[PDB]
Amino acid sequence: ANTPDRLQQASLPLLSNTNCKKYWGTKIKDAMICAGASGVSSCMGDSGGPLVCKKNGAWTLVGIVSWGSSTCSTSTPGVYARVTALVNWVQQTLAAN
Amino acid sequence: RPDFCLEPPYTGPCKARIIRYFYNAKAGLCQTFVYGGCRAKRNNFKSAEDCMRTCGGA
Amino acid sequence: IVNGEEAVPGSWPWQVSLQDKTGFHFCGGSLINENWVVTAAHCGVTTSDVVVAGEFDQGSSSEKIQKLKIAKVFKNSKYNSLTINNDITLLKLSTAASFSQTVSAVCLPSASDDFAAGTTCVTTGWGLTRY
Amino acid sequence: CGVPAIQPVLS
Repeated sequence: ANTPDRLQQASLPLLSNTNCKKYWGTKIKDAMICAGASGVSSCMGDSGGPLVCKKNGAWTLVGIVSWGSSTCSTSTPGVYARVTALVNWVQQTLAAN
Repeated sequence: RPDFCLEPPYTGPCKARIIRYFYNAKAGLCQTFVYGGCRAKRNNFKSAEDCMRTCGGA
Repeated sequence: IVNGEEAVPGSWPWQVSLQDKTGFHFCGGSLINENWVVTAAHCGVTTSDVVVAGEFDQGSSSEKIQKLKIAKVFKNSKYNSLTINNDITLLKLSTAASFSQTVSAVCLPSASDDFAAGTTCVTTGWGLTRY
Repeated sequence: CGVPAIQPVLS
C-alpha cells in the first residue's frame, strides 16, 4: 500500500474511442483518450503524469494520466486527458502568461 | 450524525494520491485515507477537525 | 503503474513529481519548457506544492534533483468535477528548471495531430505497483 | 524537445 521507489515505465497501445467505449460506454468524452487493457495499468499516484508517443522520432505528449478502473485493473482501458484537444488551451495560456 | 458519516472511505476512479480524512464509526474517530482526486463522497474531509465536527461520534 | 518495468535513470527527463511541503508525492507531471509543467486538473496542485525534477529514485538522497516552486496554478476552466472531462492544469514555475541531461522537456502535439490506435506509446510514473 | 539525453529502454 506504498508507492514504488524508483520511477516506473510501461508500454501500452492506444485504443479507438469506439473500442474504449466498448468498456466505458458513455463515460468516455471528447477530451479523453484511452490506452491499456494490455496487462499494465496506470494506478494511484500516477495522475497528471504522461502517456507519450514517438512522433517523428520525438516523444510527444498525447495524454495525461486521468482515471480508470478503481483497482488499477490491467484488463480495462485507462483513460487519459487528450492533449490534442486541450493543446489549443495550453497555448492560449502559455502565450498569455 | 448524518448517515454519510457511516459510509466507508471512497477512493474513486481517479489516479492521484491525496490524503483525506473519513469518519470511522467503529473507532469513533477520523482517520486518513488516500482519495484518487475526483468524485468524492461526503465522508471525505480536508482536515481531521472538519471531519470531527461534521461526523463527530456519529 | 501496474506491471511496468523500472526505468533507465534519466530516460524520461520531462517527468516531474508533484509533492506537498512535507515531501509526500501525490501526482506526476511533465515539463513542456523551462517554466511550465502540465499536470492533471484533479491533482489539485497549489502554489504551496513543490515540483521536483531530476529524481528517479525517491529513496536516494544523493541525486542532482531540482526542487522548484509554483508561481501560478492554471486550472482549466472547462474541467469537470463530475465527468472528469478537460482534466488539465498548467503550472507556472516560480523558478525555471535548468535543463540538464536529466531535466529535458516533452513535445506538445499539434491540435491537428492524429495518433492512430494501436500506436505503442509509453506511460511513466511513481504510482502504486499493485492495488 | 522530446529527445532525451539518456536513451529510454524496452520502449
